[PDB]
Amino acid sequence: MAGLAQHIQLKYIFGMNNEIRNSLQFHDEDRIIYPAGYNVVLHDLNDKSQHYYQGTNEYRGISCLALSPLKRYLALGVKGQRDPAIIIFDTFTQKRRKNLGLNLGNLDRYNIKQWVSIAFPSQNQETKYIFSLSGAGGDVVLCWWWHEKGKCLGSIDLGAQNDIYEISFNHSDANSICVTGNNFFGIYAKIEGT
Amino acid sequence: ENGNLISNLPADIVEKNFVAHLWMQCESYLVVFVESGEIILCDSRGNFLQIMEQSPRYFIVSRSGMIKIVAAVAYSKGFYVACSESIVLQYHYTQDNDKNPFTCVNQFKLKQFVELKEIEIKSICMNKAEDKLLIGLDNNQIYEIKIKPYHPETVNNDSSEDREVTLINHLNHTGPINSMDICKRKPIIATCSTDKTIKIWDYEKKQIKISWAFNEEAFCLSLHPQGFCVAVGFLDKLRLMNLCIHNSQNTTKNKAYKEISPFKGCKEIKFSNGGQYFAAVNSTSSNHVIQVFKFFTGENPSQLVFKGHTGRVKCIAWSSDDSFLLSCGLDGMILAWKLDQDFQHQQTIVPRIVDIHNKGVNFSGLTLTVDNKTIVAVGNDRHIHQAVINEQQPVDKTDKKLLDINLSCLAFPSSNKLLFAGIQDDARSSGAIRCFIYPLTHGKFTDYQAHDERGVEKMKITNDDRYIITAGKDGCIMVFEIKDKDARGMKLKDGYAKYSEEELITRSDLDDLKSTRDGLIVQINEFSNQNAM
Amino acid sequence: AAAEEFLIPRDQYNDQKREIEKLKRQLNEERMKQEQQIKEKMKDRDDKIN
Amino acid sequence: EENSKCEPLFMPFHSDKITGLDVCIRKSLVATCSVDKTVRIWNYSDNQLENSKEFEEEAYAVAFHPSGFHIIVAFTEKIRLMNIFENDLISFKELSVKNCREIQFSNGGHFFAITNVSMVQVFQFYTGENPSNLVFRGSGKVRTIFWEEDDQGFYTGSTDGLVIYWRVDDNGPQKTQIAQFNNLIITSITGLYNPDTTT
Repeated sequence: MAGLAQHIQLKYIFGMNNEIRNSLQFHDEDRIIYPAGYNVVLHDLNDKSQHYYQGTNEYRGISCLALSPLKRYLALGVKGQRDPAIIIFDTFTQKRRKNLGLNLGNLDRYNIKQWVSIAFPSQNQETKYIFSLSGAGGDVVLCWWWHEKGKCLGSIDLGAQNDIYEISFNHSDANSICVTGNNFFGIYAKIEGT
Repeated sequence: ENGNLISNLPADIVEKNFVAHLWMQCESYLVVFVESGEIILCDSRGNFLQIMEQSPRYFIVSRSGMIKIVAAVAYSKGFYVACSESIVLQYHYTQDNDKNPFTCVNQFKLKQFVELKEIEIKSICMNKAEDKLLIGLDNNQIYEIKIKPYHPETVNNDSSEDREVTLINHLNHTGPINSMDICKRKPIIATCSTDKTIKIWDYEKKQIKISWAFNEEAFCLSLHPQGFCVAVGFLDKLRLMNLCIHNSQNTTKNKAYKEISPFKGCKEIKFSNGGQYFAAVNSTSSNHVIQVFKFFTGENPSQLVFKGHTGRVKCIAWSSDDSFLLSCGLDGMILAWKLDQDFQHQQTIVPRIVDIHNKGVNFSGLTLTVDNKTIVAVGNDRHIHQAVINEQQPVDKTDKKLLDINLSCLAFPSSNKLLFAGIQDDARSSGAIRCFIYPLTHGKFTDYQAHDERGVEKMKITNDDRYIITAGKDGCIMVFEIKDKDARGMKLKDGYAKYSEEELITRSDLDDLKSTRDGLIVQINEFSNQNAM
Repeated sequence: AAAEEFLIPRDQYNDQKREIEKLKRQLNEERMKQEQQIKEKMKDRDDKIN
Repeated sequence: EENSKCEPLFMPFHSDKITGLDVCIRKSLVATCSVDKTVRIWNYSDNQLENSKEFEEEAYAVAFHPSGFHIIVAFTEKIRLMNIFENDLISFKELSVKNCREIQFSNGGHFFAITNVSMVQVFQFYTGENPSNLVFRGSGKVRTIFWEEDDQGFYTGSTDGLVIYWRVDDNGPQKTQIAQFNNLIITSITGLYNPDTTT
């Protein structure tokens, strides 16, 4: 099938979106990734050039963004009608790679409507695991073998009535993940595969 | 299970709002931040250790009493914490102070650097070089501050003179754009939003030209074809202003060169393609009369006074020749009033070439094909209503093309080969712009993600069809270049491809600039010749 | 009130802005140089005082 | 010789016949083009010469845009669209129209009509487009153009004593012979509109 020619393609975005906590990050020493509307804009401080990571039309909005410690991957959580997803874009290529939550049949136990935070593991593990702290429908942190399987290897329940919004990996210990939220602070170390 | 895991953590801190957690690589430390302003210290294992005495809540006398940490970014020798009132605390990791391994060694207020009144930090980030700190505030603006490496000798907390705060982007709209317009001779995006700021955006240069601050919010604005005047009529009066790039302190520059009063509830202002007239929807008590005022004279003839709209008018369109004005609104009635005096005199009441009323449909966006043959309107019914403009008989029914999402506004490129529509629907939050291959075929269209869940409010297409500008409720202005060569009208072929490069400058503005130059030269020479004795 | 605004080329307006910007930068540079020279004189004369 | 400087006693005047005269609406400006090759914008409120430009070619006609920011000057060979600057007149475009003796802007400032011998062309000033339906042909040398209040039509009077009302709507080229004045070389045409609701 011949793809329909794009009638119009975005050129520049006038404005910025700050509703995502920790949504402003340094992709490099000159490019900064920030949420703007439904497109994640990497803005260059020199030429003001904006590179727009665009999600699929099947989703509603953007909840949170995380960047791998090596800054090679950008994982964005998408708030959708029923199934939130995690879209990981390759900064080097600037192309969408894969999405988490598409096969959420096994995770239907969690009524996650959005991911409040995204955490990449250490630089030596960033490319093999990625964790998503879910909000507005259950604080669920899911271990995803995103690089190869893209499957949830484990589920961490942080409480049904916890306003949890931030998740990250311990710099000294990638086996440990720290999650912060309203009246919630957890630190989980994966021991013997759990 | 629900059992708590933070051992030794204080009971009061257990019920405290943890805003952020950072990992200091110095000693694998974990720095937690509470909404109360307390910074919790923990080892690499996360067990509670203490709240450093230099935490914001204990050493900062906030105007509100309690300072809230919003975001923190950890660097090699410590971490930077953001607290309300535009406050930033740099907690450096000092080996000598074991009881307080991280101590606030430098504090600065972003308010003292930028004239931002009561703006709080939304996100704080640092680059790899640890030289530039980016702070995204609640005003949709990101400011970069250069923070020098922490030197133990330079313990000066008030060493803010070495920091420069610059806005990475322009003065982007912080709220939904009330109305949109663009001119033909200049690449100007005239946007009126709830923030009481009317902003002109050079999309070709992707910059802000004029930012007018008004004590009264702007509802709808229209740009004259010459690009020199803007009718930005407010709820109390239609204000025609001259777009002067030189926006000096004088509030008179925001004053309209022509104020027409009393004008009430003007929600749709559109200048005719020729610029000779501008139609504004004067929201009368019950009539919602769309009145055309001559741009150069500001007069509204009674015969040009158009009436019949039972409800709010939501969209106005002008024919290629401007021979007729098309109006749609929440009333669900599309009225095409012919400005021709001969046509108007034929009937006692305001004659309407196309008078259609689809009950149950609230028209939101109206567009006309460049040939002035098809009027395409989109409302809440999820139907594109196409009306064939026939002068012989007034249009009574519209061809309704079904859609899966409501459209808030419509536009036609000069070629008419495509029909662009803004997306404003609450069904699916995907904010995008949808282009049909006009004429609208059997469900053949292409979507492009443009705005957020708030949808597309206003849309316009450049005369050359090179670009489409869409303004949504998110405060972002969207520019999409049309790749459809067939859909791009080759109107710029005959020399006029270049937008007018002249700007309106008052004699007063020029004299002020010259006086400023003279004063600057006088001051410079006085300083040069001033004795140091 | 007849429109007193007269068309000016954007190039001319930007040149007028740039001249004032250069004058302001020169004034700032001269102020900084005067302050630094006075500070150096203060350093030397405080050395003499000491 | 420098001390023996020569300047107009009060201000420079036209050294030849003024070929065309027009007045603005939004400003106090009058554009006058003279056979002396000088096109001058005159501020009558100040009785001063706001602008004065000397062109290599004689300016046959001058039409002043209603905005007060633009002028259109027909010379011996071409019609130059000059932006009214503080002290100079720079033409952003030029139309290859010869012997154009009657140039007039509309009330709405969108259409300007120019006469060449026997054809009158109406141009979209902002877009500079001469639609094929806006080129109108008559008999003899058209001497005057008078646009209507609604700006939808204009009466052109030629040297043969013929006045033709020409429409500018999208319904194509519509022409009506208002009158035929035999033995009269029409040099001026004006008019008015009656909004009377009479039967």
